[PDB]
Amino acid sequence: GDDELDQEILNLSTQELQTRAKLLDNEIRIFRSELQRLSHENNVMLEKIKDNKEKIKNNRQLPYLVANVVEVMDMNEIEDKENSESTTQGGNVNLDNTAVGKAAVVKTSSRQTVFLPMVGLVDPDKLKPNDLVGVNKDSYLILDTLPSEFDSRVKAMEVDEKPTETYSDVGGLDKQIEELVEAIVLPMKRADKFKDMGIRAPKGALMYGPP
Amino acid sequence: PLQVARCTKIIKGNGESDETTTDNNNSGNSNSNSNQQSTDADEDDEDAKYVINLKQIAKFVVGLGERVSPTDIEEGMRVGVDRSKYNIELPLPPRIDPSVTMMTVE
Amino acid sequence: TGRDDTKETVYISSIALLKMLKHGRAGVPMEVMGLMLGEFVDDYTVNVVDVFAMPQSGTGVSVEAVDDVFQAKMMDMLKQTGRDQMVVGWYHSHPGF
Amino acid sequence: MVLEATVLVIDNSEYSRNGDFPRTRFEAQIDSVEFIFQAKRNSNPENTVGLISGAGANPRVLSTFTAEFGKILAGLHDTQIEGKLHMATALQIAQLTLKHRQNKVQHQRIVAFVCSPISDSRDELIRLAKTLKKNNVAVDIINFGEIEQNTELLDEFIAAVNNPQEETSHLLTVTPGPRLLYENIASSPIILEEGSS
Repeated sequence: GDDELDQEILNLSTQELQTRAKLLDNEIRIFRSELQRLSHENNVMLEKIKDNKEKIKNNRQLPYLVANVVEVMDMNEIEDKENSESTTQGGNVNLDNTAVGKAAVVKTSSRQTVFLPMVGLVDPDKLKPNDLVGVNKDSYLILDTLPSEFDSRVKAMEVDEKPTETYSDVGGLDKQIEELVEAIVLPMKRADKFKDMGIRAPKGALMYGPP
Repeated sequence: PLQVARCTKIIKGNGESDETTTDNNNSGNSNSNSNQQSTDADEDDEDAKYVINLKQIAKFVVGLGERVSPTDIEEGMRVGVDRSKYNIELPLPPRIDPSVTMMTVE
Repeated sequence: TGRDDTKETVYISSIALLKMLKHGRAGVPMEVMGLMLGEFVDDYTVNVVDVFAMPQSGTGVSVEAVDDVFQAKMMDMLKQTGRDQMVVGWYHSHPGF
Repeated sequence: MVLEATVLVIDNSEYSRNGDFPRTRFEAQIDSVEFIFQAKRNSNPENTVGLISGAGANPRVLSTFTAEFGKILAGLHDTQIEGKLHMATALQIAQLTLKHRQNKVQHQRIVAFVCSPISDSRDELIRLAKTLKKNNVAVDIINFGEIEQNTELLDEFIAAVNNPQEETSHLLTVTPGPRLLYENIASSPIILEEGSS
C-alpha cells in the first residue's frame, strides 16, 4: 500500500533509490509476460465452454419426458483403479466417459423404471426422493430439473373453512364438543408448553358413529 | 392428426428457467428461456413451457405453437400436440363430457 | 429437357459401412446425423469413400439442429492433411423403425 | 516487413541458467518473444511467428504458426534446459515448419538465438548453406553466447547465403553481459532489413 516509508529514505538516499527504480522495472517486465501466458490460457478455455453449451442446447430444450424419482440410489464412485463402477470396463475414471458414478432410479411416465448413467449438469445433490424431473424423451437420462407436481384439485382443497359452523349454531353435543377441544384446540395454541413438558400430542383422532 | 392432451399445470421457463447459461433459476429478460441479460450473447424464444398429460397418460413438457397465445392455454384447457414430436400447434375446445351428456338429457 | 432425372447406383466402401453402422447403433435410440464425403463421376455412379459423424441431438434430425461450426472445423482439418473431397450426400439413422 | 513467416529457434541450455539478463536468460528470452511478435503485426497484421527448439535430446516443434502471441509463449513454458544447440538440425526442422502455412506468399526467414556453441560440425554447416539459398531462406544469427568465452565461424555461412532473397541475411551481435537482451534485438534490424530482386 504504502510505498517509500520514512525508514527507506534514511536507509537509502534518493540517488540509490534511483538504482532501485531501474531494478524494479526489469522484474515488472518479467511478470508482465506471465500475464500474456495466463490471459491466453483463459481465452481458449472460454471458447471451449460455449462450444459445449451449443451442443447441449439442442437436446436440452423442450420437448422432453416427465418422470418422477423413486429414490436417489447413490451408487458407488471409485473403488477400482479404472472406471467409477464396480465392474471393470475399457474406459477410465470420470463422471461420464464409459465410467459411471452415481445413479438414480426413476419411474418414467412411459411406464418403465430406468436406472441410467447420471449427467454432468444434474447431480444427485440437486435431487431428493419424489421429485419431478424432465428426462430426455429419446434416451432416458435425467436432462433437467422441475419443481414438485401441483394439481388444480389439490390447490383447491386447502382453504374452505368458510362456511363456518362454530359451536353457537350447533345445538348441544357435549361431552363431545369438550373432548374435541382437549384433543385439538388446547395443544394447538399452548404448543410451546407441550415441547417443554415432554408429553406427546394426540396422534390424530377418529370421530365416528351413525351419520 | 394432433394427439389429444390437456394441460395439468403451467410452469414457466421465463422465470424458473430451463437451461444453463449463467442461471439455473429465474430469467430477467423473461422472453427467453435462460437469459437475465442480453450481453450473454444469446437470446431464446420462450413464452411458457406448459406441462401436459396425454390420453396416452404419459407426460411431457411441450414446445410452442404457430399462433398460440400464453393467454389461452392454461390449466384445465384441452390442447393438441404432436403424436411423436410433442409440440402444441393448435389448441382444442373446452370440456370433454358432451359425449355422455347429450344422450342423458332429453 | 435440361436434366435426365436419374438416381445413381451407390457404391459404399468398406471404409464407410462400418463407420455409419457403429455410430448409429451406439447412438440408438436417438436419431443421429453426419455427412458423407466421396467423389462424383458419371450420372449413374456416386462413391461414398469416407464419412464423419456430426453430434447428437434428441430433437431428431433437423436443419436447425445441425452444427455448422463443427462442419467447418472438420473441413479445416481435412485441408491441412490434404484429403479434401466434396460432400456427396449425408447419412442418418432412424432410431427403431 | 510485410507478409513474413519467421521460425524462431530458441535454445534452452546450461548457458542460459546464467543471469546476465534478469533474472536468468530464460526469463529475458520470454520478453524477447513479445516485442518480436507485436512488431511483425505492426508492419502487416497477417504475419505469423513460429517456434521450435534447438534444445534437449531431439530438437522438436514447440508451437506452430499462429496469429496469437499467447499460444507461442504457452508452448515455451515447458522447455528442456539440459541440452545444447544443434545448429544443423534446427535448420532442417525450421525449413519443414515454414512449408506448412495458410498461404505461401509469406517470406521465409529463420532467426536463431545462440546461447550455446554447436554440438554438430563444420562439415554439416557447409552443406546447409548450399541447401538454404536454393529455397531463399535467410540465416540471421543473434549471438550472445558463443562470444562470451567463445568464437564463431558462422560469419562464413551468412555471406554464402546472402544474395537478392526474400529477406537478407545479416549478423546481429548482442553483448553477452547485461545490456538488456530483449530491447537489443527489438532495436536492431529484424524488419528494418528487407529483400530485393
